[PDB]
Amino acid sequence: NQWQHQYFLSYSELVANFPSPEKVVSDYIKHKFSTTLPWFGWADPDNLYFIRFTQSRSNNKSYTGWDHLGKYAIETLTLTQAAIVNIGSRFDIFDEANSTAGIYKTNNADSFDETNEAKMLPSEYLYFLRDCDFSNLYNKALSDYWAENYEKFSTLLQNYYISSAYYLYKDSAISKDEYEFSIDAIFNKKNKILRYYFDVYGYYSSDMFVAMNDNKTMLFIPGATNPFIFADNITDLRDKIKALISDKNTRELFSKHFSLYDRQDGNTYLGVNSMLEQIVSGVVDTNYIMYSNKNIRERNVFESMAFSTRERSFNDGDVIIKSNAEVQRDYALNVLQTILSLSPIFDIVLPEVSIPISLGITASSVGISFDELINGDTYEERRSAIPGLATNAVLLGISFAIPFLISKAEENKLIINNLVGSDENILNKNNLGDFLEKYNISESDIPENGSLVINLKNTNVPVRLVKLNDEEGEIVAIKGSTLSGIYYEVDTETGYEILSRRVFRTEYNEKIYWTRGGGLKGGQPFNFEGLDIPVYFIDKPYSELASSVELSFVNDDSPLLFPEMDSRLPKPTPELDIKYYSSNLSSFKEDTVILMRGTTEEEAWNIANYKTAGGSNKDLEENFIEAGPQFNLSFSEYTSSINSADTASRKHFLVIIKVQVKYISNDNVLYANHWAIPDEAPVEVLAVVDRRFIF
Repeated sequence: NQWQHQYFLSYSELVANFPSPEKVVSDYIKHKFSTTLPWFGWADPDNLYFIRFTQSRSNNKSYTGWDHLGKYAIETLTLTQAAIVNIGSRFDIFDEANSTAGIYKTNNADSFDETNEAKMLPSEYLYFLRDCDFSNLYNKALSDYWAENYEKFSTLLQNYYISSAYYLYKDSAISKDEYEFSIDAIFNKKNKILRYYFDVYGYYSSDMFVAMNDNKTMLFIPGATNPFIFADNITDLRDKIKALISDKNTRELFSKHFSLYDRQDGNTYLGVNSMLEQIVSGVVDTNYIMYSNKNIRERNVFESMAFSTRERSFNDGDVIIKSNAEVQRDYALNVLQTILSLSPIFDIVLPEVSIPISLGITASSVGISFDELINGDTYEERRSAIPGLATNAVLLGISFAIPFLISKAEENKLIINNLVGSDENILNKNNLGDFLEKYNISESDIPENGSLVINLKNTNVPVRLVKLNDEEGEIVAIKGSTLSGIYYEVDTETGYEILSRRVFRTEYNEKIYWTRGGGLKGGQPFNFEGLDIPVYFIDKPYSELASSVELSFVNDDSPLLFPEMDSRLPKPTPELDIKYYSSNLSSFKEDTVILMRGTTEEEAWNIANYKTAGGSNKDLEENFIEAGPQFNLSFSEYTSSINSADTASRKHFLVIIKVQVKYISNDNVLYANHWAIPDEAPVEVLAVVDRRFIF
């Protein structure tokens, strides 16, 4: 079979290539020690230790003028760790820190003095840290990672759904009605099924979703023992949920499916965790579950689950870099919570292959847990060996967990790349004849301007045969992606999507066209030209542009909004002006503000066509209150940040809007330059840019 093996390989390649904050900060410090500050180039920030003491003693021979005893040492961190935990907070005056702290070439020493000192003043290091923005650094890392692996993640998620459903049906854990419901619920061709984001009091889950019809209701929740939970209707589901999160441990595990921001309470409105405690307590009606019921506009639910998980990684990362004081040990793992939840429930089997359960990643009813990796005594040896953990909990995930999981993932991927291959596609110059003879088909059976479906003998996996219009009628086998108009060639023996080799489906004048080279401009479904948008164009990356500066090659990013925003585009309303117009709302209730947002293809089309913030047809309401949360009212969130806009629009679409202030709501203090707006609210769609870069 081995289809399993290709799945695990991709899963491993995802975790292996994920940005570890420790590694990113280390490299950046070496970059600035190589260029901006060459006199420190000798310094390895992962084997030099910033140490803070209570006891101080004069020394005419040291670099600080002081020596210290280890017995009286309060904190012990690597230069990388120190930069991550905003060590500058520990000192009101920098030049004073040299009296109580120092940089040393070891962590274990009775006496910390000139013989183990390092020729760097804490003050120098702190003044260096002030000039650095590690949050922006990790953001650029996450943007590059997603640019490279977004489709890998989406496709893997789709195949995880399929495989878990099939395995459960074979074990007799779900009905065929339930299996049919689950599979049909992806694209919803017959529209016989309703799909909603899973929300709680207007706080939306990153990876969960709900699909229900008058017949049955299902909730998909990744990483649980049973990914899909069925119920006769919405209310039996609500009661099942309340019973499951009746456990404090299980309740926190379920909350791990929400952004760190949404999980914490706000100034005026509450957060997720507290709301769930009150639900089990009974204060909450229990109808507050699925309270917003935001409709899912995209065709494949995994496209939506992917972008939300993507935006959550960005935000969880922003928090983890900014605020890490007095936090839980699992904090930093949230970026990977969703990805690691894709461990296959089916067995795999291979030699010396580390499996999440052998790595402290156990399965539960509401997702995955790390308690064995964090507090389990199995790894307490490794954990105790690492410094800084005793006083900064977050490091458990940064300095121990993330690198451990990534290293074991690399081991796995190297093993499997030896064992298994990636490409077994149709060349047409050979194997085409043998293949068709296997499947009793012929060119006449493959319709021109059409597609032909097959089930593979090995796995019984669907496959699409087509003739290419650009490559001289060459025949290829492909499969649907999570993206509209995008198919991937497949391994003829297993049916696994080959993400490198892609094909584009286009419709025009009742004629279908397939292309390997690039999409055809003017696709009938999502054709924006016909709409009234004033500014619509395809963004061109640095390779198309003739600047030919350093890294001229890059084809995933554009200078559209950075450093200088494009002239063809409207400038965004500054954040302070928006906070003013909202606080003194009486005067500017009807005044307008310009916002940016990174959205999908279908979201931007629904916005420009229906002229609503969230792509909704429904009439808004009467009285136009827009004063906080309201039953069965859904919101989409925009931004004033050029940075966040560029980051969220890369490899996707940008949407700019004019909106009246009477609708925007900003509930949370930390999430700056961002605003929530009802979906049914009206807007003036000013611009739309395609940053898919498909030449």
